[PDB]
Amino acid sequence: MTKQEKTALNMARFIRSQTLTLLEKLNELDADEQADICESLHDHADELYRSCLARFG
Amino acid sequence: MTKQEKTALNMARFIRSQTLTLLEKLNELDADEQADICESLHDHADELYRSCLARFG
Repeated sequence: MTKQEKTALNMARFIRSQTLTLLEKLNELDADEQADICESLHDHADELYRSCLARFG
Repeated sequence: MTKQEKTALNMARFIRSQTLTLLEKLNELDADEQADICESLHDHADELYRSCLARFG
């Protein structure tokens, strides 16, 4: 229903944000293997936010 | 250890936590197509944390 569907969409949104913010942090630290994995993680996080926005938006 | 390295690790752990909570909540909402992407996302969140734990913790 609306409140738990909305909060599922809001969790997918802040996870997409957090993968950008952690990629920036990994990049300042010079941690290049981890920064690649986090860039890719941000690709998956995007696809899930789009999927959740399509269903619950 | 740098403080910043620990900020990176805690956030990689958070994303690990939340893609999993969101995965279970998407299964509770019977949202199959979204639960499929979130399981793959959580897997990579888990992978990023293992990598960052080895390097920063």
